[PDB]
Amino acid sequence: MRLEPVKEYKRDAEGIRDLLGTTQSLSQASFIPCPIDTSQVVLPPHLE
Amino acid sequence: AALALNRYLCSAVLPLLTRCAPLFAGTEHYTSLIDSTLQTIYRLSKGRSLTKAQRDTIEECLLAICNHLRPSMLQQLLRRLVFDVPQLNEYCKMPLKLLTNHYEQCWKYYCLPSGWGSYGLAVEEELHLTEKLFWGIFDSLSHKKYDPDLFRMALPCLSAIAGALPPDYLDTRISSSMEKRFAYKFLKKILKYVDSAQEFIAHLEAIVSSGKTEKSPHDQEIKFFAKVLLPLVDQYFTNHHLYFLSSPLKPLSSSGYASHKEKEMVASLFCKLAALVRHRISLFGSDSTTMVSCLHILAQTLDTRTVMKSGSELVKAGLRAFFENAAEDLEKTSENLKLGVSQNINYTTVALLPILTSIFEHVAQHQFGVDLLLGDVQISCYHILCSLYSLGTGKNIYVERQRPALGECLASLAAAIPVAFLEPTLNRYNPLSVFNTKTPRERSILGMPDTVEEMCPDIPQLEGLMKEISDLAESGARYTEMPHVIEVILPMLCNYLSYWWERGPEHLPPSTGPWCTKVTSEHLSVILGNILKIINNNLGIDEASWMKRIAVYAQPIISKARPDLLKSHFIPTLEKLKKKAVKTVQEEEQLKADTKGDTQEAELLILDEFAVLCRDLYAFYPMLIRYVDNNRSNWLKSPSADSDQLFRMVAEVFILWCKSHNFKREEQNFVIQNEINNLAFLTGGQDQERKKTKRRGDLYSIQTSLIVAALKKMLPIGLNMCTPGDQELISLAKSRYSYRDTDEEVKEHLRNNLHLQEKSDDPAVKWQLNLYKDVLKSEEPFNAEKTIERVQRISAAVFHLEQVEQPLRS
Amino acid sequence: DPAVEKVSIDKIRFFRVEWSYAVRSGKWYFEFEVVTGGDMRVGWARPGCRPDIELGADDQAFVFEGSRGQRWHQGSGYFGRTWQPGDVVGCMINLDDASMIFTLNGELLITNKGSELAFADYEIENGFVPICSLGLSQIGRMNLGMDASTFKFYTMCGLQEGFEPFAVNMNRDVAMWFSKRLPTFVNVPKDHPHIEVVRIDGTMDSPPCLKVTHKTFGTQNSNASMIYCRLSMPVECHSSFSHTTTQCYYAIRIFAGQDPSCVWVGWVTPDYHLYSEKFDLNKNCTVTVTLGDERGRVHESVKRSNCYMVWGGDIVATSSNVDLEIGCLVDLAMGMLSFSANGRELGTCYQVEPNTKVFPAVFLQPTSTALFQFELGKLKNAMPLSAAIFKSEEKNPVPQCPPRLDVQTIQPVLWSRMPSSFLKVETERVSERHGWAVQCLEPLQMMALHIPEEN
Repeated sequence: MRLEPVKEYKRDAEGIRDLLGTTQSLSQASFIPCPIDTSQVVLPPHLE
Repeated sequence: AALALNRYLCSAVLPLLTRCAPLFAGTEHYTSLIDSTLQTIYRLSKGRSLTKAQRDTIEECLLAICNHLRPSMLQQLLRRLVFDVPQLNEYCKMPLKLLTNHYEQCWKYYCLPSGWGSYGLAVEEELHLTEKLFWGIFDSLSHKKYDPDLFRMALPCLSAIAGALPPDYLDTRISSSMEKRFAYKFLKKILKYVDSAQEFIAHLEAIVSSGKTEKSPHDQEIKFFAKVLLPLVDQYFTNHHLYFLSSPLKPLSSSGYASHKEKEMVASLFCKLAALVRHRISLFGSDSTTMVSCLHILAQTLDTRTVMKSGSELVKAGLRAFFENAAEDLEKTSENLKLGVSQNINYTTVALLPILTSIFEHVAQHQFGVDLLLGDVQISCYHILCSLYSLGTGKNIYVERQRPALGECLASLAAAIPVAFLEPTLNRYNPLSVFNTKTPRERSILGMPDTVEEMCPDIPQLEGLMKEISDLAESGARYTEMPHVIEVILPMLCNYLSYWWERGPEHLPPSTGPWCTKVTSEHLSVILGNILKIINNNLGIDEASWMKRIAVYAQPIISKARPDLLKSHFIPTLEKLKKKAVKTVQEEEQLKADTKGDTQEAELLILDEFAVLCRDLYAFYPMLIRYVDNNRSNWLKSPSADSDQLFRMVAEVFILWCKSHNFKREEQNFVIQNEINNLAFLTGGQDQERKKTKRRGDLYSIQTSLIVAALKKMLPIGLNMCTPGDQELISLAKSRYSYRDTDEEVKEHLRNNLHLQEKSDDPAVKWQLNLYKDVLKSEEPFNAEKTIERVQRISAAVFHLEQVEQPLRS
Repeated sequence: DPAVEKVSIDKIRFFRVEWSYAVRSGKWYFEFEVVTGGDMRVGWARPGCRPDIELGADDQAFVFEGSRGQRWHQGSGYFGRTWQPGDVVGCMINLDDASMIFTLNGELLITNKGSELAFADYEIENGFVPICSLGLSQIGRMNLGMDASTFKFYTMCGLQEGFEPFAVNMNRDVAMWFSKRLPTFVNVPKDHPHIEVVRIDGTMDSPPCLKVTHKTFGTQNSNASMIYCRLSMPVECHSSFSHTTTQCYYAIRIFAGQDPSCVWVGWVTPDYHLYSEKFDLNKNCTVTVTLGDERGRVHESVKRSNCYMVWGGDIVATSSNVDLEIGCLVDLAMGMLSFSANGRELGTCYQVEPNTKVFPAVFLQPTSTALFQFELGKLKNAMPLSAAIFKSEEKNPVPQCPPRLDVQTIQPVLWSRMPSSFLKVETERVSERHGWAVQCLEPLQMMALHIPEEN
């Protein structure tokens, strides 16, 4: 856990300023399981 | 009336339309009118009753109008051309030239996925029409009888159309899978024609060996294979080599990357073309040059990692068979030269050593040699290495003519093979060796000896070679005493040390167990010092054409040169060159002082002295430039009395080059005649441009001259720790040099204006008072005359450099 | 090999020196340290550079991109070599000779012909300022040389060649601007690439009109993207919800050939800052504040949004072809928004709070060349738009279209000035029981300049 600004385009540390590009969304924690569809997969009889 | 109308059109209308051709550019809103004009003029070009001049006028008008139209406006005419050109009848020169110009000018529109500027991108229909044009012309020209005029104008059309299509263009129109790509079908057709040509060449060889002189039944197929197919393959893989060299890991090309089957086809094509001319050079005759050029361009497209990792067994067997065949041919050539024939010698000269050199350079550049030269291929490389060393170091009639090529091939092999053949003692620590991988039973089955010291019995070890080179450099020997040491042993040693420095003690600060080599930067520094001593010994001799080679082979070891080489090797060599330069300039001035007498012979002698001086300077200067580029930051952070002397000598030589008129002319003549590539020395992305045209006179430029570049790089050493008062004195002395003053007048003006050193106390430059606090060289008593001399030298160098570079900007 | 699409220009952040520091002569030097090696550009910009165009893609910037080793001005070319994290790019401009030089870690970058000049023979015009563009998750540091001893490679290359720091002999820090992605309605210029607005004076039988048409539709230069149009002035509701006409009216006329199912007509509050390629009326930002009692019984429910519109597809479903007339009516005394279609009253109605500014707005995707027109007429017991907007025309029954009324379109990216000082916020973890701490003690203020009609 940490505390952060919501939006920042610069970061000042020890009198030195870093310019920042746009960052994407982080720590979404959205699993959303997507198993491979095996409903239409038909086993051959010789593999039975 | 028809003839009168033809005279009116070909004398008044169509020359006017030819002159007003650039006004047809940008006619975006007039597509119907321009399309109807193109259709009608193309119809008129197929005139039933026209004179030759009238038809030439119509064809010139159509070419000039179509040269200024964007490709989206030409499509209705190309739909007619895709039906008319594959007939290949008479009056086909104009459509072929139109297609050639169109697809050579507008290749980025069809090939690049980012388009061509603001013109846009090609739609699927345009690419389909382009591919249909290619296959129509190709299938027509394959079955056509041999015509030297039709082929000469149909080959550039095929090369232009093929070079415009993307290699991964899928045409999903029946009468998707990766078999539908254009490169796949093209490679399949080429492979089929190559197999058919193999059978035809075998039959022709049987006919020649029979002794008969009858015409071959397959003369048309041989003519189509040699006069059309091979240049088409060569140009196609010149244009699209990065497509077949790319992988998902490294995106070398913007078009994409080839599939596994396409790379397998490329490797198979290279192997089959190499096996097609294994001894049939005199059979090919004048087509051997085209075959060797095609094999050169195919040797640089080999992605052998993917082929050996995911490929068919036949293609891998073909590659290993190519290496084994090269080893066998080299062994046969060596045995024929030891026993005191012409076919093997000629094949080795013109079609084995250059292709092996290209293969080894390709696997060294892309680092394929670690995963390729393993096992049987490594044994074949051992045989190749032994044969090349025995041929290069021998004393025969053939050796004295082909020693540079043997040295080049040996140095190419030395930078690619993953075993330390000069250090067989530590071979137990090399996991990539065939001795550390294969069992002794397997190596007994293969027939190779069970000891690693028996693989190269005639090749000396690293210590013996280095001691030999040191003893030859310290003895002041000439090139006549050591031809094979300079031209065979030294390039191989440079490439070997450059390769095995990275896999040794100094490159790895962790131990990571024992190393398979003992190469450190000390060996590279000693070898570079020996090279500099060898060049210093042979200064001022008449003929030395080995200097332009030793300046190129010695490059990869300059990055590990230790800083003790400046006071011992670079400064004395540059001092000798500077003394020779001042003597030659003084002789030229005292010759030009006299306006009477027989001055022609003296002028020729001065010109020869200048040529010798320029040859020695271009031998010595690339090494100095690389050394300065590597050590300049360390010289700037801690000034010394050696880098200042280096700048002083370089500035004096540059000033002499500026003043003398013969110096620049002889330097330019040396660079142009010897084809010295200065940009290779100066430089140290993707092939998105196609610069086929080249000029030999464009090889030289004043900006790329090494004499200018040495000062341009050493001038930060001169302009170091200069206070604002020193900068004011330098500006004053440059102003005095602008009035064409001598050195003593400039120094007298600087002596009479010493108060400008107070300019460092001005507040407006107060920001400069702490920039050089890090350096420790700001501790010396103040001397006026030393400052005068230093400011004069800096000002002269800067003024002459600016005077040289001012016309260059233009 | 599934490859994602390229990053939009709205997500690339531009940093820039203020135009008042632009230099027209001299030799100037600055540095750009690349903390995170990647997609970044650095160079010199003219006053007139736009934040929605890639740097160097036009004639307004001269930049170097070290991710691919390219130079950009009116296109791109190959130049120099690629950089690494921790590198420093030294940029020098020489307006006396009109040349630009780039260095990487103190070493001169050269072209394919060996020349050290990346750009040469340009026009000075207004001047140049330092500019850089950073991509996604990129970090860079621009050093302008307020303290020249903080430079890394100035003494190696640049100091003795005559180049001065950009911020040399300056007492205060150079003001900086950045590119902000906040879509705002801006008036349509005469040189707009896609939208043309024609003003039609009101005759005795026809109301004054603002006709919006598309320029490049039906050609090869067509851009069939969503267009968000607004009127320049708002209509404000009364301060208390409880001179005999308190209703305002305006109309839209959709011309034949324009699909009514691709047109949304209505009102927008000043806080509408949404730009998208696909517009849906169900994606509108809406909240509901419910105020009750101590017994948990709902007493009041206020619904808030920023876009009160109707969709023409629902109008077609409820009812080339004919022109469609859509009328919007506001009761200012009650704050009630209602709609009508060809005289037939629709079932859509909205309730707004007191002191709510609403702008007329049309969101549409162009399917023709003559898009629509604003009809600023009047009805019985309904003021025209100019009567409600302007208090001078409040008693005037004649509809008018004053020149302050204009059509505006959404512009996504703008320039915003970086503040000279920021709040000093200190964050720490006190204890596992005490939690996390935020504090801010030192006061900081700014002078706000407020545009009243835009709020």
